[PDB]
Amino acid sequence: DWLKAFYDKVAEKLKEAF
Repeated sequence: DWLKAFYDKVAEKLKEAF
């Protein structure tokens, strides 16, 4: 579940970025 966690966490950082 930590991975489902790194997934949304990756789209969040990339969301702010661009």
